[PDB]
Amino acid sequence: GNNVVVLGTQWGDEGKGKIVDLLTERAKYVVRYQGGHNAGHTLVINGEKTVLHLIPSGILRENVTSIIGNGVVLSPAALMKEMKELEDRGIPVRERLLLSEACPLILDYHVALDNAREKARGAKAIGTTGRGIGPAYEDKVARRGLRVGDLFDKETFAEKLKEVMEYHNFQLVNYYKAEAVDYQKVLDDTMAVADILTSMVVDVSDLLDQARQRGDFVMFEGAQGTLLDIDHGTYPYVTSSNTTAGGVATGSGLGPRYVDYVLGILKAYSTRVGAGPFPTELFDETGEFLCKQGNEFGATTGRRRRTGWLDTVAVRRAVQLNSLSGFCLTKLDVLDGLKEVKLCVAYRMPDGREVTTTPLAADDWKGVEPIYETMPGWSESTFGVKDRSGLPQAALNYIKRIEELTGVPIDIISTGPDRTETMILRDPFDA
Amino acid sequence: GNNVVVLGTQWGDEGKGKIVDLLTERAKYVVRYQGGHNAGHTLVINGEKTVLHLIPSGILRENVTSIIGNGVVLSPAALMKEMKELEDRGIPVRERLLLSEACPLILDYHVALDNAREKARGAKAIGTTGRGIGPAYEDKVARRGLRVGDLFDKETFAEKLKEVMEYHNFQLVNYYKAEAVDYQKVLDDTMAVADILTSMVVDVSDLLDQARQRGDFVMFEGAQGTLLDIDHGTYPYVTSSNTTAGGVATGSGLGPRYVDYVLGILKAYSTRVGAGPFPTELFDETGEFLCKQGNEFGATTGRRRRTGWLDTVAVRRAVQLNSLSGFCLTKLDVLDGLKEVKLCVAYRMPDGREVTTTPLAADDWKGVEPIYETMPGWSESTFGVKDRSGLPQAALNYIKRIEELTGVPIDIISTGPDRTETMILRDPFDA
Ligand SMILES: Nc1nc2c(ncn2[C@@H]2O[C@H](COP(=O)(O)OP(=O)(O)O)[C@@H](O)[C@H]2O)c(=O)[nH]1
Ligand SMILES: Nc1nc2c(ncn2[C@@H]2O[C@H](COP(=O)(O)OP(=O)(O)O)[C@@H](O)[C@H]2O)c(=O)[nH]1
Ligand SMILES: O=P(O)(O)OC[C@H]1O[C@@H](n2cnc3c(OP(=O)(O)O)ncnc32)[C@H](O)[C@@H]1O
Ligand SMILES: O=P(O)(O)OC[C@H]1O[C@@H](n2cnc3c(OP(=O)(O)O)ncnc32)[C@H](O)[C@@H]1O
Ligand SMILES: O=CN(O)CC(=O)O
Ligand SMILES: O=CN(O)CC(=O)O
Ligand SMILES: [Mg+2]
Ligand SMILES: [Mg+2]
Repeated sequence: GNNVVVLGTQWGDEGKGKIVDLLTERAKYVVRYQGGHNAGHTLVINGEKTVLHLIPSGILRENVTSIIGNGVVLSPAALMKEMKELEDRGIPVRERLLLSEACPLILDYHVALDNAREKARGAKAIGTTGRGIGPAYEDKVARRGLRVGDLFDKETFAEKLKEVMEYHNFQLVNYYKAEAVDYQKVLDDTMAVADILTSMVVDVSDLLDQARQRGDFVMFEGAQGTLLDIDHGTYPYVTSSNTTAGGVATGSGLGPRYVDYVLGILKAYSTRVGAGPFPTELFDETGEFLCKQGNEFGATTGRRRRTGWLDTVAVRRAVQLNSLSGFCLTKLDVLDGLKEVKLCVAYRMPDGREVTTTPLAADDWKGVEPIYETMPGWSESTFGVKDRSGLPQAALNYIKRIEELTGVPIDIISTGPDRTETMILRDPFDA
Repeated sequence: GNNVVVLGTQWGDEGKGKIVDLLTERAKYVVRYQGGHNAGHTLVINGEKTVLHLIPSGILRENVTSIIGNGVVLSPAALMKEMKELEDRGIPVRERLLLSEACPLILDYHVALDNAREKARGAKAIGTTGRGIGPAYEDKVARRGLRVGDLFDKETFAEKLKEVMEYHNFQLVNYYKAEAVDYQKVLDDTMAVADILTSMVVDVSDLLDQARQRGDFVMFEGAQGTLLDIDHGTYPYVTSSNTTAGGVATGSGLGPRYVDYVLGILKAYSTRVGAGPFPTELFDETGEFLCKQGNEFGATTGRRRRTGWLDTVAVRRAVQLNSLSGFCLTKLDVLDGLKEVKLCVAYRMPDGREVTTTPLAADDWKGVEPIYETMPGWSESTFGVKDRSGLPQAALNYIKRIEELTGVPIDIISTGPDRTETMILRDPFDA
């Protein structure tokens, strides 16, 4: 399919940055359509590591045009910080990156508010990444936020910037008894970068309509994961954007009917960073082994990630929400050596019922229990394996089992961090 | 196609409630996926008028199951008010209506805030419908809002309700120097209706996944119109939800790939209620004639609607944003008698350029001018006409012209308020 979507089927960090970089060798565009710099996408090329946050993952490929679509809440400070770092490394970001004039802007008061609210919640804090994501969306939705378009006229921008900060500053000093955010530092920092930021603007929806018609290959790069979806996630322990496939259109302007293939990034074991329900969570040698073996540490905040077994019930909700076409099994090399592995196949509900669909809101997951199928692990190494033949039967069986339980083929398998330690059984672009 | 979407291609009020009711004769479900009770959908059956706001438009058809999906911000007060009215008229709402536990709740403080903010803006007020839509979305996105799910445990709901109102009450009395909203009246009014509201809950995304697989016919009913889309609309003179086709999935849980046909409701002349750019706006006998002949008055606030010529440039943006399959021409009978009619074919940009794509943010539409094609009107009456043969050539030519300029067939034509005063040239469900 020409229009390929690559998103996280779990709670983020499944390995989307790596697969996006891999698959784009044939792409004209890579588009980010939600989240902001809360995302941490690790790319490893010949052992050279790269972590992207706001810049899309096709930025290393000279042939790809990277696009930050309207759904992304854009932090000028973060954009600029990352642009400089990548430029120093011989990556001409300004030449490859384009951005939507409809993207809301994340500014410092957004971080003050995020922080503020996060303190206010006390023990019931969301565990947000401390970037100002939430607040920037609230503002968006509220129709008081600023967007890349507002920079088109500096005078009015200061006018508009002055009101909003005034507004947010009253709440911060008077309500959270917080320190105020300086209107003048924000105006200055921004104006320092406007012209560069402004030069990368393009009518993204019109560009994609044109790309669609030329039959160009387009790749949409998700951020976060299905269960963090503001609507369908474990509310309120979620992110503020729709991380599910439906956010592709709203977040870029491409008619929903132009989504040809939806690749679900599936990790092989589960992880979460932030608070929130997590049925298959492991608090023992084995989960400890998972974190350690998979080096599960937040690529954005550095926080240690919670690990658990693969939850096929949770995953089955992603299949339906995202109309998955196929899965990409990531980090199988991490399950290497375990005597046995297991899959959550159903949930024991606190009232006694055995169920196979997941609760919606966080509160409703409260006392849910997992029913697991236990399978043989494997001692042979699968690390770097580029062929299934190189995969031990137990691995193949596990693979087969995930397919059986979900009804979606696993079209790609990832056996390591490096771009090339992958098996493409079926390339989404082909069909 | 089994999954049919019916949305507004302009600024709302194109005639969606009527077409939804018409087309559902063959549907199993009708799903609302965004907006709340800001919508005003008029149905006319044998001359009996019905105006829906929050209840979907398939509620009059005994065979259809009406669903309020997660994207809709749900007002218990409005639901209950409308349920009672429809019940008194022999319509057993509780038997036909289902709703998502993931829908945020609109409560009185949401109206106080909407009002508050609307006053704060002064002359630059959005012209919001005075229902608490904006605030309920802000809360949603902020992760502090309440949802149908929170009513599942009354104790914690009061706990949760108490914090939020406290929060909103500080801002209202201290910042807007507004009157506070009484926590106890809100808790009581709500608890009075919880049990009824609660009984209509169902896992909407799972239901649609199951419906999809059974091949059942599903109709998604949009609210508002394309140019009011929070992202792609004339920001900030927009509504707070994505009114574009991409909001179907995020707002219901159906994978985006299951959208088979997207019907664009197209009015034949343009209207807007609320502030915001409007290039083809008419301030003369003819616009006056349009309002009067089309009885263009807000079906929700009663406000007079602004009228203008059909804007093919604006419409062409809806075609791409929504991946339209076909159009439904509505209110052609209203253009009857005019000596001549006209279509905006391009925009003269304030810097001299002739352009055919629309600006994004409101500020950018500021000095845009329309280039029109002027066409022969017609004296013959098209009112109630059920066949094209009954349409005069000038009408047919106009029709043909809209197709030529947009590239999308007009699959249905509406010649009046009543369900039956319509021509279905191509039924979306068939293909
Ligand atoms: N061992 C192993 N590490 C992988 C594999 N695929 C990706 N990684 C690493 O696993 C982590 C994925 O985390 P992150 O980069 O935050 O995920 P993203 O947000 O989905 O891009 C990164 O450290 C990747 O380098 C794999 O197949 N095996
Ligand atoms: N004259 C005429 N009125 C129509 C036609 N179709 C619908 N209407 C009326 O036009 C108005 C459409 O407004 P509204 O109900 O708010 O639109 P909706 O929000 O799209 O459902 C209503 O008063 C309808 O009764 C038509 O073909 N001709
Ligand atoms: O307001 P927010 O900052 O968005 O936080 C809300 C919640 O969502 C989590 N979170 C945010 N970004 C995440 C990410 O990005 P990638 O997978 O794209 O690398 N991966 C995993 N979890 C992520 C936070 O940990 C928190 O629980
Ligand atoms: O916060 P809001 O109350 O949503 O207002 C924001 C803006 O959007 C407009 N508006 C809201 N609902 C509308 C509607 O519903 P239907 O077409 O479905 O019948 N039709 C037309 N315009 C509508 C308001 O007039 C205002 O400019
Ligand atoms: O890659 C994303 N992270 O794991 C999220 C974070 O750092 O919190
Ligand atoms: O039918 C919807 N209206 O025209 C909106 C309003 O009443 O403001
Ligand atoms: Mg990550
Ligand atoms: Mg209406």
